[PDB]
Amino acid sequence: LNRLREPLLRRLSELLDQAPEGRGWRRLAELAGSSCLDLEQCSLKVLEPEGSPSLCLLKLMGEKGCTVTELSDFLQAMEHTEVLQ
Amino acid sequence: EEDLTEVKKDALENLRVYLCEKIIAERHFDHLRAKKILSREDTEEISCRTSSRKRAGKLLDYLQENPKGLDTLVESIRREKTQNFLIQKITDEVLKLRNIKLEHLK
Repeated sequence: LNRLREPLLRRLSELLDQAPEGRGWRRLAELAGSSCLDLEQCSLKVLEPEGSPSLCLLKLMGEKGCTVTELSDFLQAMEHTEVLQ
Repeated sequence: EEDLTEVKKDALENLRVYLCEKIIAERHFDHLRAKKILSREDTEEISCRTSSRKRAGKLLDYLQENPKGLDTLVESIRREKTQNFLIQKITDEVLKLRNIKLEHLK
């Protein structure tokens, strides 16, 4: 999450931004179990020409202290295996 | 960049019908009048209208001359925190039209 380098996070964010899926980034922010300011500041971070909501959400979950295998478990729960590959 | 400008323009003007109902017309043009994008002549032209809705119409259509106006339209709504649920709606609209532009790039 917050520990890793620039290209992995950048590519994962710029791939998660282009989400034609109905289970998009707002779905990925809404996980199972574990207020408004997170969603509002990500949705205002998208207004810049070079931003993603995905970057804001990955920074948020890195501030959560999530780990890469933990997030991969959440992504398997997200049940789009195209993201995991 | 002007690509953001054009997608911002059509991303506003595609959705004129919904926004011209749930917006009080008078309660904003002191904030955006401080941004030096709107004048007293606009205030008199808006007050020339008699209907509720057409005020919102000509006011909403009187912002398509500068790209940065929509932010100010957010900002007063950000300022007076009475209603705020329109934000992620128009935001998701911008993400959608941005996605079509992005797929049209390659």
